[PDB]
Amino acid sequence: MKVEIDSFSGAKIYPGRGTLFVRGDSKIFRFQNSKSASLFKQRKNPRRIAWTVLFRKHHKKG
Amino acid sequence: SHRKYEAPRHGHLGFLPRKRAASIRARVKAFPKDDRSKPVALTSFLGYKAGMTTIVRDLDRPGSKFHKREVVEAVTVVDTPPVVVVGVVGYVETPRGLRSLTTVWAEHLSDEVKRRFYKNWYKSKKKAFTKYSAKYAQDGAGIERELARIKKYASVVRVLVHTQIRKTPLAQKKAHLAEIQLNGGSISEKVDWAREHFEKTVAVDSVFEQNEMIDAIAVTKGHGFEGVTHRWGTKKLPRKTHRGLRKVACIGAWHPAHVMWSVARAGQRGYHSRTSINHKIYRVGKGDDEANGATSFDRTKKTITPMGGFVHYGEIKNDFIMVKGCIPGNRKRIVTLRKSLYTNTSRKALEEVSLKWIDTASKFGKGRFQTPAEKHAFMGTLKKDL
Amino acid sequence: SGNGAQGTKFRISLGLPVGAIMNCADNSGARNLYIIAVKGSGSRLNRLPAASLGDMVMATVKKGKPELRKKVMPAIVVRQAKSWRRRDGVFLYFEDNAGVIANPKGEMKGSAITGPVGKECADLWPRVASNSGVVV
Amino acid sequence: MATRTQFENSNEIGVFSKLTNTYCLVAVGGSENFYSAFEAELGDAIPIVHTTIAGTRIIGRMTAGNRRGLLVPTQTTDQELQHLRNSLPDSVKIQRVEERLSALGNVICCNDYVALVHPDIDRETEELISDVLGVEVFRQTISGNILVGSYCSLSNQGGLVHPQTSVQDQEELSSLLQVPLVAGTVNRGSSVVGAGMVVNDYLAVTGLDTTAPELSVIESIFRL
RNA sequence: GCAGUCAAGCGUUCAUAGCGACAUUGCUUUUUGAUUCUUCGAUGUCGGCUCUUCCUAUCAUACCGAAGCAGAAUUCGGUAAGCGUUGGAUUGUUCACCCACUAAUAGGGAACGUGAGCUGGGUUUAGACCGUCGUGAGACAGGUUAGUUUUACCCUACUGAUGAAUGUUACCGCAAUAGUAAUUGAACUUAGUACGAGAGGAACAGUUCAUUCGGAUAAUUGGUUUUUGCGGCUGUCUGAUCA
Repeated sequence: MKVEIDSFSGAKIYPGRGTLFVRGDSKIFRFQNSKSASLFKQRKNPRRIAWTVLFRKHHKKG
Repeated sequence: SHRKYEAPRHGHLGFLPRKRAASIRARVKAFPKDDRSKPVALTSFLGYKAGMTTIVRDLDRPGSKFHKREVVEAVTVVDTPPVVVVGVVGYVETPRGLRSLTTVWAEHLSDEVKRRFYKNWYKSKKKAFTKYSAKYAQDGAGIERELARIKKYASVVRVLVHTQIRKTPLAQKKAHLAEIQLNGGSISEKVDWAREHFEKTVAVDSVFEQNEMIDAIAVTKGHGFEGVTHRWGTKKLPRKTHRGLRKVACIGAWHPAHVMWSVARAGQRGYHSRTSINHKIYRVGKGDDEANGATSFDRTKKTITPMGGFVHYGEIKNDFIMVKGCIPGNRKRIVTLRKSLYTNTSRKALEEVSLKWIDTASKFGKGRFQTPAEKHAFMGTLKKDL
Repeated sequence: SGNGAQGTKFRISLGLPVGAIMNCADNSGARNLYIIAVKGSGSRLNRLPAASLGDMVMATVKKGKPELRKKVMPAIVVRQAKSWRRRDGVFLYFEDNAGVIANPKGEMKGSAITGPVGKECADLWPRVASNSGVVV
Repeated sequence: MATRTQFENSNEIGVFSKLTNTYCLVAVGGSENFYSAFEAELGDAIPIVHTTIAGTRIIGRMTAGNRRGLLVPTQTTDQELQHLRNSLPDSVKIQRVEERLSALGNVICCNDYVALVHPDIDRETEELISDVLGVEVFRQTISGNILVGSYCSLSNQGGLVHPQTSVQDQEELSSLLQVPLVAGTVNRGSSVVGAGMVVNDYLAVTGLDTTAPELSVIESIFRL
């Protein structure tokens, strides 16, 4: 059992949960829910989405 | 004319008529075949269905591709307070069926089976089983006469039990009364065991155990009056139809000049008796046993109740059976688990299973955290208390 | 699965019915493919025989070298883009459909297969595993 | 000895087996006659290890290694890695490889001295390969095939290559690798030569349909 | 259209393994004739779609018998409809023909099943075009094009849903009776074994899966989304901000 961290939000993805995505250049992407996935299909930059980990590391939150 | 494209039926003629059940509690039509060797034990049990959760276990199956490798599955957790015995009943085998000759009820019925007998508990004088409970003022010579008549007679012995609904987080307050056949040898020993267990608990660690195949009898989730297409799985018609598309187009031939029973019509869907066999128990969990949801690999203390509780049920604080796969009936229904009727040797059965990880995130959203301690570790401190 | 296949494929989701036009993913010169039927399928009235990752389709070619056009050939799917469920839990899917041209026995027409390849197929057709780059 | 062996119906054993000098890697899904050809002629010389790689049953084409090392991909679980760390000796260097440009079986065609890899794979992988295997990594494509582990079998004595190959590139590889190469086929003329067979210093297992004119040339050029 | 008998011959040799002339006896009522018995104060007329049921004269599958059955494949037959009998190109098509899958793509009935079930492509009203024929009006089972398809609220059937009365009321039950469901294939293994001169080349048990069907469910995954729940955006109006 591995707990893989998300690609968009930084969330933790427990087994049997979420989805995986394979970009055609064979980089593998993992999504917790339909939220981070359906923002990934809008080509949103995760550094400007306020609730991801990448944002809250970008501005030293907490 | 013949059909021109000879295709299967729709639906199943053996599940007819598709009408509403007799009750919300489904009759156990058939009990396991008895052997007069084993110690006295029950054949079935009464739980209340809570809801489902995800399980990660290790599939162990030689000849497969996933041998010794992790899989996920869905389990249903059915909630089980310990079920308390109140009476026994013997059946004499006639040439017209097993006619009940007597029944014997216990001394001090609780207020739940006293509530089963009234449609209106608040107005009633609550006087059920007063004059019957007067039969213990003597040594019980009437009562011992009754049990001696069962021992003299009575080929098969069923035991009246009832759930303890007051321990269940429902809002019903009124227990469900039921019969369960016994399997011990020498019917005198059966009714002696039932006499010894009047007003006594029966916990599921005694009837059921790990790895075992059980059946589940329950009443289907109901869906009202349903048309012929989602009820029977029939084709929709093409879009250009006048006067309704979602129908069965040809009912019958010209002859027989009546509509056959076998064609599909519109009507009730749901709320049927369904028996579903060969479900496998993964956990038998004890409520006094803290950390139901830990396992030998998991090792962090948590119960199986998800964060925020089971959706539309509550919190498991009782024993529970935790069984592979889907089960008939929706949440908060009286679900009757049964021992399997045939000894199954199938290598899907007889597999010693032990879990690895039990899901306990919320079922009320996309749950991201298993325990609130892990949410507090991940998310940090908030605007609230500190 | 079917005649000529090594292994049993666990059932995955069917995301390429009859008529689907997949992107041929090797150096065989065909620029795409076109499913006409599915080896191993089943007979149900007014149902399309659909394919999946790992299956073996009968396909034609609608682009590319004209030596490969107008002839019905075997082909084998290596990417799916309709998400299925692996038994270890995760739902995954690829960015786009794909396939590789092959003979009936499973031997590869081309030499190398571009982009990722689902391991549901690389386990099942060994020759595709030999010519594969990225698996999974 | 070129022993005829099939993996349940397959004339390709190189998909399913990894043959080195100190260890041998086999897939679990075969009968006892599949392991007869291994356990009869090896016997008590090298450990033969039952494993799967990344949840696949093609483990000869997912991994790559030599006498001194073994390289596994990223999707290999910790149970499989722990079993490989337990069953193999302390001389081997086992390490996951952080790249998504292929599986390791079709990139690397290496031996105890000189490695040949895929052209598109990067320097951060090449440093790890040269550190783990202790092998100077070179970058060559055989006759246009970008997959050199599928289309070249390599041993310390000799080596087999793709049948439609220019003589000049073979002489260039003879000057570079310092071993003689002969273009030949395997399994009644199958163009894939790396996956049709494996080889080491003592053994060269092939499929059952590899013909006797192919077999004589193989046992001549690998010098068993 | 299907089936018998007789048996000359064919079948290396041999009437009958499989075929079978010359004849002769039937069954059938999915062809088409023959008749015109009912209906002309009108049973809505082709086909596709749709859905149920029945029939075997069984294509597949279960167990078998014969062979010119060595193995494989095939042929002929028995018990048997239990269960299945497909996706497309062209045509309005029934019919047909190919492409392709499959275990197999068997043939039929039910007012040539089925239009208050649909469609209306065809035929078979009124417009128009052509060829042919006719002096002409017009005629063509000759071709092409555009052409309103009404009603169920009744009784029955069926599907579900209640219900008076049998002292009342409640709870647990029994069972007559009616229905019934599962299905087929592939891979490994047996095993490159048996049988074979060689070429080729199985099966029984076991394992793992899969097709079709069916019954359920909702953890996860996808869809829906008037929680108009949160955010954003436009145009206008609340004097502006806030809402």
